[PDB]
Amino acid sequence: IGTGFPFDPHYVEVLGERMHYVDVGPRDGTPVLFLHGNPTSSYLWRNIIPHVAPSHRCIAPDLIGMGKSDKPDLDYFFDDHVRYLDAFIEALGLEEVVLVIHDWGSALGFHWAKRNPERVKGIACMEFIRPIPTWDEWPEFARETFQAFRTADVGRELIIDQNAFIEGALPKCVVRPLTEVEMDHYREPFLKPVDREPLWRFPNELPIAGEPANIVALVEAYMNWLHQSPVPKLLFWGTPGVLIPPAEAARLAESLPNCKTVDIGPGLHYLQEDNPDLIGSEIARWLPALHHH
Ligand SMILES: [Cl-]
Repeated sequence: IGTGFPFDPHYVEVLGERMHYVDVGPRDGTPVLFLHGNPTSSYLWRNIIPHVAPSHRCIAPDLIGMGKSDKPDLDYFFDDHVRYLDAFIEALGLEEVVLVIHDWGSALGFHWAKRNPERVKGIACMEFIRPIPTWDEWPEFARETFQAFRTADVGRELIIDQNAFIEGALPKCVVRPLTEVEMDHYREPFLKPVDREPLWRFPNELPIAGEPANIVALVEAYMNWLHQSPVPKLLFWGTPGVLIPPAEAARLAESLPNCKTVDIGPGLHYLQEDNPDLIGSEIARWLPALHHH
């Protein structure tokens, strides 16, 4: 599994701030927009993009405050990310897209799709955010960790002062061991502790046990949309998974229209780090039949 990031930097000025993005592939078709989550960046897609780029443009932004993007001193609520990504997409003049989404990138992507359904030709998703209505529906192994993350004292100590999301949660949610070169790519945006604000606000935004109410309602709305949308869907899942365990992936295969599921084998949350070649090759194989209108 490759550790390098052989992608030239692109930047666009959005809402006073620069966002970095990968942009490769032909420009005369429907682009594939790759959206990472917490605490990652476009680096997460580095071994998936090469499968798709031969046939399609690949656009992979770094969310504001993350990756190589600028670091405004925001609260980094979900709504901040929505504003920046909405503006990013318009700045690039994107019309129709295919989405490839993960974690908070999936909340952003599904929220954008709900609001722009005529512009989404397909959604490839994995380990995505839906409401977690009670703490018992959160995976046991990660429950006391995320309960501690979601506090103003201990959560800030762990995530901001001690970098626990990068040094702890990220590698704990990859089955194979991450190498130190890979870890240094993930560490680089966050070398200075104060810059870790988005890494703390994100778990505090997760729709768990009814809280925060605004996000629970938003996420319920895009999931209602998704369950009734004919849009083609491609859902990758692993065992045991984290947000989408095997039995829930199977339920989604049945409850989501025009949904193809792909078993990637062992996986927790960052499935792209356990089996990027199957994810990339299956996305590439799925794109052509989405073209026709
Ligand atoms: Cl999170």
